[PDB]
Amino acid sequence: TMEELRSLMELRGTEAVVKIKETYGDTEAICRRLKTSPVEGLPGTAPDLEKRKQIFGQNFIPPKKPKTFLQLVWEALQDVTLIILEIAAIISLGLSFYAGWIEGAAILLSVICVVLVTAFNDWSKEKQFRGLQTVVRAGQVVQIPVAEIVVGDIAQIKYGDLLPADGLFIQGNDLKIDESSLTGESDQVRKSVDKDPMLLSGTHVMEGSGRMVVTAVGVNSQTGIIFTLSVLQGKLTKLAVQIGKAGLVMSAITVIILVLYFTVDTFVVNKKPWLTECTPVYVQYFVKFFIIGVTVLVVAVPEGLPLAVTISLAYSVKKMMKDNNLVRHLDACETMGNATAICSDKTGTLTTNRMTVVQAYVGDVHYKEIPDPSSINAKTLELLVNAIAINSAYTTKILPPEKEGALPRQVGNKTECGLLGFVLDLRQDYEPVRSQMPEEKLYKVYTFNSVRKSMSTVIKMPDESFRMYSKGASEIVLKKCCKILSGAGEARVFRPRDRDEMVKKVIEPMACDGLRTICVAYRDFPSSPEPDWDNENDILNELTCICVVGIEDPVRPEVPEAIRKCQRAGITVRMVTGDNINTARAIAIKCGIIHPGEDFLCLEGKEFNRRIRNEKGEIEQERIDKIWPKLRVLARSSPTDKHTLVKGIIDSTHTEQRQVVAVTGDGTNDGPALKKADVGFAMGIAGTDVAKEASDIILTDDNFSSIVKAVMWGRNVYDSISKFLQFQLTVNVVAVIVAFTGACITQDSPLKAVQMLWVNLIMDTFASLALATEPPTETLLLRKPYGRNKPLISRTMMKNILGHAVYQLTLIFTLLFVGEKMFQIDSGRNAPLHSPPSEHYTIIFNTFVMMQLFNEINARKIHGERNVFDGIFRNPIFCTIVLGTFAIQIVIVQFGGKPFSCSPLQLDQWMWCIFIGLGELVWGQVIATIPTS
Ligand SMILES: Nc1ncnc2c1ncn2[C@@H]1O[C@H](COP(=O)(O)OP(=O)(O)NP(=O)(O)O)[C@@H](O)[C@H]1O
Ligand SMILES: [Ca+2]
Ligand SMILES: [Mg+2]
Repeated sequence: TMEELRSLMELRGTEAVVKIKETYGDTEAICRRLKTSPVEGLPGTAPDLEKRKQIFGQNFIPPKKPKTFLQLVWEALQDVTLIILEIAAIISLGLSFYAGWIEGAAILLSVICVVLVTAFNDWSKEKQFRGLQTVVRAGQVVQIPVAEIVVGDIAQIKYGDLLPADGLFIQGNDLKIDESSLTGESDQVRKSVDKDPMLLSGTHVMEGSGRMVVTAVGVNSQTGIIFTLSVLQGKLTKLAVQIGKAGLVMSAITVIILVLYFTVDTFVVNKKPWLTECTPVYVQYFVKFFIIGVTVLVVAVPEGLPLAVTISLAYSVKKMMKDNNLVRHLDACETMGNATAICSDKTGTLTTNRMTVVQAYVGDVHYKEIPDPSSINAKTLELLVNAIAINSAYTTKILPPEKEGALPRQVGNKTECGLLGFVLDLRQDYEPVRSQMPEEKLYKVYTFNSVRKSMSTVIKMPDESFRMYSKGASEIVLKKCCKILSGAGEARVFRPRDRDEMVKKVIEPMACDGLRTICVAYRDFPSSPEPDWDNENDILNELTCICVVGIEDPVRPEVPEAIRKCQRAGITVRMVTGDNINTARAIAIKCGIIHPGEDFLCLEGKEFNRRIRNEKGEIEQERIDKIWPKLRVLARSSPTDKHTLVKGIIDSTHTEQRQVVAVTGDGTNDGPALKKADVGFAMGIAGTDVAKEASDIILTDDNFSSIVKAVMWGRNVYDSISKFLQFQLTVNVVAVIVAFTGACITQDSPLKAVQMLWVNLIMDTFASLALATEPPTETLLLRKPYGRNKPLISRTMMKNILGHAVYQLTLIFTLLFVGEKMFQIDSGRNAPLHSPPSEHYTIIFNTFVMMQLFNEINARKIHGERNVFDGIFRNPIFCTIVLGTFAIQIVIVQFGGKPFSCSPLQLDQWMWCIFIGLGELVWGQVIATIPTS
């Protein structure tokens, strides 16, 4: 019974419609089973619906968890670089047992630090995105959070509302719903009691409005049937595989050279006969060679790059959440860095959406300020307030602020609220006028819509008389009026010459001042000759204009600076609005989108469609290629005309560089365009669920300036990866060269296995955390957007890599060769197998570590910036990582002995190594001078 009725709604056809007429009557026939408050409202008692809904079931129930922590660690364990590292560790541990174990431990100490942290991110972010994600419940004032939905509710459906649950249609006007989410057909189904009262969860309402109780709301319906049953990343992966291949080749060459050298020396040259008892010692040498190659591989493989990308993305998202940006698609964090065009709507985003009356043309006299009630003649003020109050639709009201004496809140549409505010400013009150006729004697109402741009109201209160007010848009209604009420209640004939003269004199200044012109009129019908209200053309004419009002929405305080920043950073801003061309241009001038004197083009939607379409109804992109390069303002735009623009920009090949666009579209009809744009923002506070569902990033404060932040952070992400590539790529060069030289000369590979693994831990794992959490700077907004074919390794990065590599190689080789004479500390070269560690090689290892540590500090400036120490303390992880590494290096060198192949060093050598380390900063300052070109 609780789910039996669902079978009916499964029919989806005329069979379902005839089923209710067979035995189920209507909705009211079976609603008797429960209370359901048919024509009344729920009292709101706490234990109310326990009796009706004996078993309580909510669709709010989510899945338990997509993954657990153990599963997340297992998932993160499967990466190519990590597979190579694990194989190398297994081989090292296997060969050692035949302190040889410690080397393997080092590798594992990397792998864990790579997986766990990553898993933690995938455990936290996945939670937060789940955490982020007033209801359709209707009554007297009943508005409750969206997360319960129960059977028997009275849902009021408006245009653009997303249906939260299935139901049956009671009453309404022209409800058209898109059911492509469940049927796959994008045709607008028209819902009615007689033909198709079925409503489905997840469908989007396109047109009309109405009411709904319930068909069967729950997961047992078709909703639960399904439930129960990156360019940057690719380039980084390609770079990683290239580096891995190069490292493998170098390791193979080094191993071959060492093995061949030893074999030629021991057998061919010395003529030593091979003896079986020497077989054990021999293989020891071989093992000591083989592990070296493995270590080189572990050095060359860039295991820290995926970690750096993950950390940068996660940190950027978590800090963007502070800047009023909710990120639903992670990749959209990066793409917004390369945005080169921003298409935005006027109302809401650029304007505060609070409309107040500033200018009026009452009594045939223009007033730039709201006039005193004494100045306006009698019998005109009363007519004006009556007309405004009656046309205010009786739902809009100026509610008292009640919050520290703030501005009064506006509930309904902004134009009627502005007119009501004008009435209040005239020291008149509309409440008694509304109470006199609270829809009691309201004869006929012409509902406002975007086509007519007006609304008419018929009052039969006068004795056997009809009065129609019919406020308009000052361009449709104004030309229809045939008389004008001016002076002391004098009605004079309005002629077309007077029409054009008053237009030019009065209407144009408001439009050029950024205001929107609204006309108020009224007309009286004789006694009762005929109710010829069937035709609208012959009834909406012969009006008498009372006054003309200019309504303005103030521009946001911070959007001019944001637009200036956007235009400075190479991003062009275009505005799409439904206002007339004059007001749109005047507002865009104040916003700074279009400069006063330029060749920018602003045209209406009608001529847009006419010009971009060559003969016949087809639309050609070749025509669109001419309009979009210099189209700044679009006025009287249709809901679809934005989409036609966005596509025209994205699929354009005439421009040498490709275009990445961001559309700040909010609204139900903005669904297609929002999906076409590379990054689609949606307004948060006033955004319908339809627009927010298909959005990439959500702006909580619905402000344009926050979009600028979405630029900066995005670019920051790129830079972070770049600087990591500046550090790792030099170290794995120098070491790979040094060891290779140690293969050709001294046959020793100066840096042992454990020391090279310590360097690997320094440069791969810890460096990702160190250089992947850099806070962003505003200077990132001072460069042109980066192309999508730009090389990952810029020219300055390679210059720095080569200069620092040259310095490091020179110092290391000079030390390795002449340190016996320089430090008078004896020679460590050509040391025999199983020999005590020498101080000469410990000096080399310590100097190498110190130079890498200072290269980490001086490698934070990719763009040739001289002041390296700029903003170090703004990052609290970099300093602690560097200092901890320094302390660990000290304790390893001093206390660590045979296992790490390091001997205690006196203070003099330590100070000289630190001075050589400071030499790295000196050399960086020197190399900053040399021009790149
Ligand atoms: N309550 C109203 N009664 C009569 N005319 C109205 C009313 N509200 C607005 N208008 C006029 O009719 C038009 C309807 O368009 P509307 O979508 O309300 O605003 P817009 O500014 O044109 N477009 P947009 O910027 O997207 O909000 C307005 O531009 C006014 O000229
Ligand atoms: Ca490595
Ligand atoms: Mg519109």
